[PDB]
Amino acid sequence: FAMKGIILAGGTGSRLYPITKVTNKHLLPVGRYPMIYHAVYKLKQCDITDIMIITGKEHMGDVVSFLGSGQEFGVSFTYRVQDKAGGIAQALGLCEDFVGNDRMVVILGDNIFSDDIRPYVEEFTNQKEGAKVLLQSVDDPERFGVANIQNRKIIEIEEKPKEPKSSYAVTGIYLYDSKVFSYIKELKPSARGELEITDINNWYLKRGVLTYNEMSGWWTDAGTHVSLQRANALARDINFGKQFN
Amino acid sequence: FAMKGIILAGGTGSRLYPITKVTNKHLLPVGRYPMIYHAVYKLKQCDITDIMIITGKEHMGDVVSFLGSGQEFGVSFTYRVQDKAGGIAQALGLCEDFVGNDRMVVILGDNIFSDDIRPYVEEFTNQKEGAKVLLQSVDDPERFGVANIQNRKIIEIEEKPKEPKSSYAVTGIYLYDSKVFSYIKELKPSARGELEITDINNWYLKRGVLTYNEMSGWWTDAGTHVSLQRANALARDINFGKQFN
Amino acid sequence: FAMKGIILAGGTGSRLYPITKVTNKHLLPVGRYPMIYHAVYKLKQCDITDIMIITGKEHMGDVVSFLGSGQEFGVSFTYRVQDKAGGIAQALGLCEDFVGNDRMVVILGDNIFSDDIRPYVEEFTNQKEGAKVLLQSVDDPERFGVANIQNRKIIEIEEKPKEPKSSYAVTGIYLYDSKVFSYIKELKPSARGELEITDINNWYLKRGVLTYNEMSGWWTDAGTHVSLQRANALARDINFGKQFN
Amino acid sequence: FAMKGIILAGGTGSRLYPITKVTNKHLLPVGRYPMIYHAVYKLKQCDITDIMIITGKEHMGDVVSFLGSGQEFGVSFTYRVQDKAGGIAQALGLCEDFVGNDRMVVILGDNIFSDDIRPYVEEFTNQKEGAKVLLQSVDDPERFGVANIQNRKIIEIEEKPKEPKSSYAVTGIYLYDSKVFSYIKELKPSARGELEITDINNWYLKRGVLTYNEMSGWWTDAGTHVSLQRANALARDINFGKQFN
Ligand SMILES: Cc1cn([C@H]2C[C@H](O)[C@@H](COP(=O)(O)OP(=O)(O)O[C@H]3O[C@H](CO)[C@@H](O)[C@H](O)[C@H]3O)O2)c(=O)[nH]c1=O
Ligand SMILES: Cc1cn([C@H]2C[C@H](O)[C@@H](COP(=O)(O)OP(=O)(O)O[C@H]3O[C@H](CO)[C@@H](O)[C@H](O)[C@H]3O)O2)c(=O)[nH]c1=O
Ligand SMILES: Cc1cn([C@H]2C[C@H](O)[C@@H](COP(=O)(O)OP(=O)(O)O[C@H]3O[C@H](CO)[C@@H](O)[C@H](O)[C@H]3O)O2)c(=O)[nH]c1=O
Ligand SMILES: Cc1cn([C@H]2C[C@H](O)[C@@H](COP(=O)(O)OP(=O)(O)O[C@H]3O[C@H](CO)[C@@H](O)[C@H](O)[C@H]3O)O2)c(=O)[nH]c1=O
Repeated sequence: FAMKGIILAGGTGSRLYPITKVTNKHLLPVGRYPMIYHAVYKLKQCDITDIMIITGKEHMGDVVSFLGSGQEFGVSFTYRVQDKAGGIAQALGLCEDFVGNDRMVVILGDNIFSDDIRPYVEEFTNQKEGAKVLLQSVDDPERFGVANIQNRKIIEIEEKPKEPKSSYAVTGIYLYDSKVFSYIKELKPSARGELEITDINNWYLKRGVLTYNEMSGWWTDAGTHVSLQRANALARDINFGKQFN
Repeated sequence: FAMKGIILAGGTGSRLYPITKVTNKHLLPVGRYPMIYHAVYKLKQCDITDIMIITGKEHMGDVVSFLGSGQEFGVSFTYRVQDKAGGIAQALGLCEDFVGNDRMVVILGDNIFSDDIRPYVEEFTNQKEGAKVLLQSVDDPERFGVANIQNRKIIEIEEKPKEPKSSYAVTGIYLYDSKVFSYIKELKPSARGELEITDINNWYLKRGVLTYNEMSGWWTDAGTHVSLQRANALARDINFGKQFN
Repeated sequence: FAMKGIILAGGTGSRLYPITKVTNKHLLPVGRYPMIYHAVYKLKQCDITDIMIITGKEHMGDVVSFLGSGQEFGVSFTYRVQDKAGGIAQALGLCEDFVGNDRMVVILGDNIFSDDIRPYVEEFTNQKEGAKVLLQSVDDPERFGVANIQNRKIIEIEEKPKEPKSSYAVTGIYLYDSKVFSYIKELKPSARGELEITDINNWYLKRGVLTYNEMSGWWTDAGTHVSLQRANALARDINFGKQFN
Repeated sequence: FAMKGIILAGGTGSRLYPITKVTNKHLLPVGRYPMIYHAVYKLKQCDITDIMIITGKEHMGDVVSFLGSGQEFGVSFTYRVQDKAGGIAQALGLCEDFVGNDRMVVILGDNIFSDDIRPYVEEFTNQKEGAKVLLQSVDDPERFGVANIQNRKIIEIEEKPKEPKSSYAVTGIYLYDSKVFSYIKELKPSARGELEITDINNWYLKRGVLTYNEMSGWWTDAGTHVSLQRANALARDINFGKQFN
């Protein structure tokens, strides 16, 4: 033994092309708000008001037009550009100076879910050091990072396994201490040309300082047509009040 | 006794705010395409390739970034700016010179439907003069222009009646001859400050040269959250081929 | 024996890179106005209010943000996209339907000059048919289309000659009848991959219906750093009044 | 007794309207580069590579399109939005967390000058604490912050005096320690509704830790038509090499 927020809103959006030809996936509707508003509200609800937003050079104009300084939402934004869609871990690496010695909650912009994050953030704040991942039991684990759980302990995490050990998806909501940046520096682009967040989670795991919690409500990614539509249906009654209009 | 296309894609998008804070309603997803692609494909399918697009000054950049010259879609686009959301009839008025002496099919950008328009365009091409409107029986006629039909004849059309005479909504797909422009010049902003398309339809009706057809498949507007979501669900399997990606 | 205006504002702007990385050359300052305002004012001063603007897909947003419907300037704009910088003649070809059977004044967006165009437009309006070009004696004719004048008659025009026959540059202000479009259809990309405006001027010349006038005041292109700076210096006291701000 | 860079590129640009209707003053040409490139190169030349850029919400898209992550220029950018043109001091206040305990060089985006800043940064790095301002003798001191110098000591600085005590303009290049932020918190909007940088400079002065240097080459603001044109002429031969294109 001071909590920062990070929303990763980069990527090409190729899977959703052409609805992402001009826009940027995280500015597409999810319910009555642009997708990215959900991540902002999740952090705000936990009193995490210092938030860094990462996106592509081309997309930054539109993202900033929506989010501004953050004053209208009761938060405070800082922006950085990710040159190429080189990976989640690469995007997170740009936030090193912003986080400093504090802890952070990282939310992948296309992850939409019902749980409040506060209970998890509070537990993590009571955790001496390390990281925490949030799990969701899913029907199609092959699409995600998958946690191999034995006797209530994570043995290993595997990214998009052809033969999943379980149905526990490691969601895109990560809680980290500042040590993550020193490890991000020991680079390895995977078979698909990316710095993998699963490698980071396994590093903390091997160090014996990774904890996890199973989420209670619904969760979905919004990066495919079917899952984007699902997120929209699930999000119908979500209301953020007059600050978010 | 030469058919032009017109897509009206203006308006404020206030009903959908904030998902329309930056974008423009007609560039929001409807299925796997931006809403406006549907109108373009409807016209293209009828071999109507000379198309004028009307939108706001602020929105034109994004609309043009999606649509371009029209070459990628096998069509040809021309653009004009509507300064203020002064009405459908006002927007149509900007297309006078573009249409010249030809006939036209006007599609409100937020009208999504399954019918091919060709059968209606072919009938209209065989109509000596006048106009044609396409009707849909709906559950909530109070939201639309409503046709009072007696003995298979339209007696009058009424815009958003408090007490609808019928459930026949006059959809936002209009077929007109070039005489519409001379009448648009005899202006009257309604109680809400707009030049009403219903007034134009009634002018043709009183002249005895308005025809109608009842549509066969589904139809929906996409200007409210619930109706936008409905259009998305209805549009899931719509495929425009590789030209539209 | 009805005069339309055309401003060609396309091209890559590569010569001015990087000041044209984001913007678009014709929106760069020339005096106290964006470059394109000069062309608009020239046409407006001649009571030519129906004006078509041609530019690239990417640049259209910014061009339209400046120009709008044209109402603020007392004119009326219509826009079309030129997919690639395939040439002046190609850009002009997109204006066929807009012009119809009328005559037109074409102004290359980067041509800045002091003369009023009215005297030339009035003469042309009294010309049975054909075209008219406006000439400027220059120090560096090798950069431009060059008119070979003998006994007060144009013998031929040559595009960027290595050995100029004269110092008479054929400026980027062209007056044409509607026959230009039928000829633009008989395509020939030059040695540099473009449809050449000089070929069009020579076609009218061989038909014996091309006239010319020598301009009286200053003129400059604004497509190079040095010439853009020159145009700025020359333009210091140009005032368009409160409509142009 | 670690040097950060700050470029303030906000403001309305009203003085330059309409050439700033769409763009943003700091993206207008100054020589063969956008105005803001000059400030970036000044900092880079001094090995100041961690740079924060402040601008308006609307302008951020274009600024980021030019600057990106900073990788192409050998620097590293972080961006924040200034909601309203509430003043230089207000804009600087947004950089508190970014600077932390380090020192900083602040450059007003519209200040163009020939001197290298290194000699001044090196002296400041050898200064126990405080601030440093750079002075230019000018013909029209009434337009600027003016230093009252007696016996080689600054007695006081006065913002845009009606009756200047001297012709020493306090330029828009400021060198500060991290204490500036604690003072920015003791707010006072001046007679024109702004937090004044001159008040900050006087605070350091009264504390006896403000130093100054007279600049050796040319300097100009670029916020008026005449001064923007002057900056352009002065900047003609400035070359930043292939990284800046
Ligand atoms: C590749 C990349 C992504 N991101 C952002 C954009 C998206 O909102 C978000 C998701 O990136 P994707 O490439 O779709 O990641 P995806 O394949 O869905 O898998 C990730 O997200 C899954 C949960 O959705 C996890 O289970 C996986 O362990 C994790 O690797 O992260 C960036 O900000 N920059 C990037 O370069
Ligand atoms: C007001 C206005 C609208 N339009 C475009 C934008 C929208 O895609 C489309 C619909 O405009 P709205 O104002 O929503 O019209 P709405 O109230 O839905 O009613 C219209 O559309 C209905 C069908 O959707 C018809 O039944 C009504 O007779 C007709 O008046 O027209 C413009 O291009 N410019 C405009 O100023
Ligand atoms: C190539 C091209 C150009 N244009 C527009 C953009 C510029 O404002 C303008 C000039 O194009 P440039 O390619 O620079 O043309 P340039 O080499 O200067 O020469 C032209 O302009 C000269 C006068 O400036 C004439 O003397 C030449 O006969 C004529 O060919 O036309 C387009 O709208 N589309 C295009 O594809
Ligand atoms: C008002 C304001 C300005 N700035 C940026 C935009 C401009 O590039 C730059 C200059 O702001 P201006 O309002 O023009 O400041 P100006 O009246 O020129 O005077 C300042 O700059 C002068 C030097 O140019 C100094 O001598 C004065 O002491 C100083 O107050 O600072 C912002 O980033 N945010 C702002 O709210």
